[PDB]
This record gives sequence, structure tokens and C-alpha cells, in this order.
Amino acid sequence: ERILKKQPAPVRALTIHPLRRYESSIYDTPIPAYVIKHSSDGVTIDIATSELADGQSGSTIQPFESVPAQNLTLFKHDFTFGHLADTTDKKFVEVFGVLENRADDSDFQSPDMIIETETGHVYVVEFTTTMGDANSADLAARNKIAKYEIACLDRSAIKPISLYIIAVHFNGVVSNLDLSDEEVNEIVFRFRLARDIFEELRE
Ligand SMILES: [Mn+3]
Repeated sequence: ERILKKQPAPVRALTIHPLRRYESSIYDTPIPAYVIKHSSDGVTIDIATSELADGQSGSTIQPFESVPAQNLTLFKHDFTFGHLADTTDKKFVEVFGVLENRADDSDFQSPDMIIETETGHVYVVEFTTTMGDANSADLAARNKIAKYEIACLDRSAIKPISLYIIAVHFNGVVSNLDLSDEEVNEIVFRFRLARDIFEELRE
């Protein structure tokens, strides 16, 4: 019997912490070799994680990956963020139910994460990437906020919601989470490696 579920109600409202610019501080760090091979559905990838130093950016990377042909278009986004959450089609409706009598489009939106805690807060987290610079990243982040703000606002009447964004570019992250340098480095490092792999995969 979980006692945190027995607290007085929290304020039902949408919270958005301000976005911040972070920059990677990677420098000369080995980038693992990868071997791409044709497979039955798509490609197999073999990442030489042995080449990485202990305590260096990239320690979250797994040596082996299967990418089916239907998943190559999402590979960059999903690989980049694969240490924080696995791919999902978990919709708003699974967590809040339909909002007024009738189901609508915002019920079937699927942000990258929807976390609900015992205390009754809900956290919506969305990841994204850009091939441009930090300004591109800031803009990408604002577009994800615009994509999901309405659905979050209406449902915050049911449980309070905090909306978070992580937007990666080649040299940093725009995010309203409070990230360490290692955490920024890991995201960027995984993004840079995903870019290299993706250019050979589209080919
Ligand atoms: Mn995303």
C-alpha cells in the first residue's frame, strides 16, 4: 500500500522550465568503428566498443544493433536517445483516457516519454535532432513544444504535467532539463555516431 498516493491534491496546471543552451566538451575522444551488413529484414551493425576508454563519452553504446528496413528512417533519433528511453507508441489516451466524451487526435499523440509518478505528477518528454547549428536546435525544440503544448495543457486539468524537450545538434543540446556536461556529451556523442552510420545506411 503506497502512501505517497494518499497526499492532498497538487495544483493541476502545465509547467515548462526554460530552455537552455548546452555545448559539448568532447574534444579528441575515440569514436568506435562500425561494420554494417545486409540482413534478412534490413541491416546489422557491429560497434567496436572495445575501442572506447573507461569513463569516456560513449560508454552507454551497445556493441550490436538490428535495424529492420522499416526502421532506418527513425534510426538517427532512436540511436541518439537510446540510453534514455526505448522507442514507444504509448499515447496520451493510455494515461489520461479520452478527454471529453469523444476521442480526438490529441488523444493519440505519442511523445517520446510519458512518465507518471506516485505523487500524481506527469512528465512529458520529447526528443529531437537537427542537422544545423544551435539556432536550428533551439527552433526544433520550440516546434516540439508547439506540437504537444495543447494536448499537455488540456490534460493538465487531470494531473499536473511538466513538458521537457531535448534537442541535439552537432555541438550541443538545447534542453530545459538540468543536464551535466557528461550527460550533454553522451547525447552529442551518440548523435555524431548516428550521423556517420545514417549516411552509409541511406545508401
Ligand atoms: Mn522525438
